[PDB]
Order: sequence, then C-alpha cells, then structure tokens
Amino acid sequence: EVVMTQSPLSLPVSLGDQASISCRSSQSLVHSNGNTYLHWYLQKPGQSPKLLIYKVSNRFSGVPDRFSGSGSGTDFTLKISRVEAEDLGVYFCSQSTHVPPLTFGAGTKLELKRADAAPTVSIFPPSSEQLTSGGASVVCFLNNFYPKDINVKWKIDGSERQNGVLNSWTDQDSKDSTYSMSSTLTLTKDEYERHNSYTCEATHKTSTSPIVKSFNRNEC
Amino acid sequence: EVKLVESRGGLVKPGGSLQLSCAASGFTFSGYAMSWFRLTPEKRLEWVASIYNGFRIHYLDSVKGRFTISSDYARNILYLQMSTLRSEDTAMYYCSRGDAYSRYFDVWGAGTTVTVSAAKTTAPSVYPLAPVCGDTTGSSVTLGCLVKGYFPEPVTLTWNSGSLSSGVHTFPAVLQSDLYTLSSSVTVTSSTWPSQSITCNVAHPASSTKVDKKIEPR
Repeated sequence: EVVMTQSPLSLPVSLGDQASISCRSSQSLVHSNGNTYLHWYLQKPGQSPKLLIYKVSNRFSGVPDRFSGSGSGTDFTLKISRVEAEDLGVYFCSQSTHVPPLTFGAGTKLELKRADAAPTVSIFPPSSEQLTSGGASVVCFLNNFYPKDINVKWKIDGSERQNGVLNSWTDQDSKDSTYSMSSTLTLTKDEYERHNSYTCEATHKTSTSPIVKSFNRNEC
Repeated sequence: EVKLVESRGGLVKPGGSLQLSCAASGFTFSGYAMSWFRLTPEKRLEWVASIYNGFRIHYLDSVKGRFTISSDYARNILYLQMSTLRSEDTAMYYCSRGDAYSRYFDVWGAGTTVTVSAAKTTAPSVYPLAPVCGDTTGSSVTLGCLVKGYFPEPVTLTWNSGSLSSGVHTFPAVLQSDLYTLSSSVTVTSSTWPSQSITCNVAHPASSTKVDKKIEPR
C-alpha cells in the first residue's frame, strides 16, 4: 500500500508562467529491475484522464514539450515551462512499482491567479411554499470572491449553529476567475418559528472581520 | 482513431448487480493490461481491477468477491460484473488500455456513471428565493432558486428560459436525506426586478417534470 502525496493541492498561476507540481511516495518507487514506475496524468472537467509522462521523465506521444518530469526514489516533480489555458485541470501522479494495488496521489488543481475579491453575500429566508411542507431552509450565497479559501458561520439568535448546514462550491469562473459558494441551513418549520434572528457570517482574507448578512423572521 | 467504446451505466439498489463493458476499436487486447478505474464522488481516482491475456487477474481488495473482471479476446470486449453493490461503489467508471511493460494507461474510455442507492425517482420541489426586506435598493439585486429533494441526477436549471445567463451561479448538487439538493443565484440591476419578471426553470428528465417558478416580492 503505497501512499502518494502531492503538493500543493491547488496551484494558482498566470498564463505564460512556469508551474511545478510535487509528488512523494511512502516508499521508494525504484523496482528491483531498476525501473521507476511513476507516471503523471491530467484530467479536465468532463473528460477522462490523459497520460502526460511515464516512468518519471518519458513524455508520451503527442504531449507538448512544455511538460517535463524529474525526480527519483520517493520524490518527483512535474514541470510546465509555460502554462497555457488548455493546461488547466487536475494533475495526478501514480505508481505501479508495488502492485497490486496501483495507486494515485489526490491530485493538484492548476488554476488561474487574479486580484483579490471580497464576496458579495446575500441571505434568503425559507419560502412560503417550503414552510407549507414542514421544512425551512435558510440560504446564503457568497459570490464572486478570490482567493478560493473561505469560511461560513451560521448564527440563530446570536448563537453559532452547526447542525443542518450543507455547503456547495463552484469551480473557478471561466470569465472572471472568481469562486462562489452556497450555504444552506435546513431546520424544521418548528425550529424556524422558535427563533427570530438568522445570520450568515463569512470569513475571508479580504477582511479582518467577518462579513455579515442577517434578517429577522417576524419581519418576513 | 484508437478508442474504447464504453457501455451505458446504471442506477442500482444496494445489494443489487450490474455489468459494464467496453469494446476496443482500432486495436486488439492481446498483450495489453486491460483495466477498470473509477472516479469517486469525492473526486479521487482509484484502480479497480486488471486482466492480462486472460490469465493474470488482480483486484482492489475492497471489491474482491463482489466484482468480476473478464475479457473476450475474440471480440475484444472487456467486462466488469459488479455484484453485492454498495453505496461506496457509486462513481464514474473508466475502462483503459495499459502497457504491460511500462505500466502506464494511455487509452481511456469515456466515463460511465454507476449510482448505488435505495432512492426512488422523485421530482424536485422548486422554491423561489426572494430578497429580504432591505436588500432590494442597492445597485444590483440577487434572487435565487432552491431545488430540493430530487432523484436521480441531473436537473437542468435556467433563468428566464436561458435568456438570462450573465451573473448566474448554479451550484453542484449535494446529497440530503439520500436525495439531491441544488441552488442557483442570479444577480441583476436593481431597476430590472420586479418590473421585469425573473423565472427559475427546472427540468428533471427522469420524472418528465418541468417546473417554472417566478420570483416575486415579499
């Protein structure tokens, strides 16, 4: 069972820049026969994986010379001399020296850099239609922000709430390179009618203080 | 071209069974390591099984005794018989051709989805998300749509039948009580709504349902 560790998990770059992805194995990948079966694959959204480099440094047929691989033993590196738009996606390293099973690293997402952007936060109360069914979802959108790291906190009558929260994140926007997130706090109609103040708090590098959006139920 | 034509996937209840297959096109299986891989919901790539010239067989431990890989070298068709299916087996499966000598996989079939669940076909409930009291007088206003409790994936969501495309963010579905929930927001100039109508259109093929929800004030 060879564990493969890739660093970093996310690599923001500007088109034209050089990029380097690292991969480390829990054991040396040098086989008894002298070969090192370490490979690099790329998988784009909605597509199947594509082989880029095999046995550490052999570029597969058809792959651009901008891709090169190096390393030995337990540490390897995939380099892209000049990043192009078509190179954006997830890069996976994989070992087939100790098999079975053949194993893969968790992947590294090559993404685009852009100027920082604070999220535009909007909060929404449960709809009258949902309440009629006995449910009450409070929704919060945290839109068009950068970088992608962000934290969301829900508060009911001023106290932190953790149960019932479900989050969803979009992939980087192809037009403006920002990220967006949707957070939904689902309660029963009973619980919703039991409290009045509902708050969505966002913590993002663009602010020393959490960004806050809130509303009171008895007002609507 | 050289390729692998993948079979259609399927929906299966836990404990059930299903068979996948891939046909070679432009090449022959002999000499290659034919294998099955899968991309889990968490987005992790996993090797599942391999077979070489019909006499060398390997399996990921978690599928031994449940999955069976076989090959018809005459017709050049790879199979994956999945039995005693579990929720954890839900994923996008790929068949692939690998070099026996260098141990890499260069030819991959298109992904085939296998969903293991006890859920029954369910139409989604589409809820309008109207701005709270006080957030309707800025330069722009954001409206939303909550699509809750449907199965199976996917649904098609548009705003104003598709004419409203900019400033829209539709989020990936998440599981909630074994059913899917998705949301979408649209941001427009403050003077646009509600003088001009904004409608969330949700289509769910599986249930032949089309729901249009107008977003209205208060």
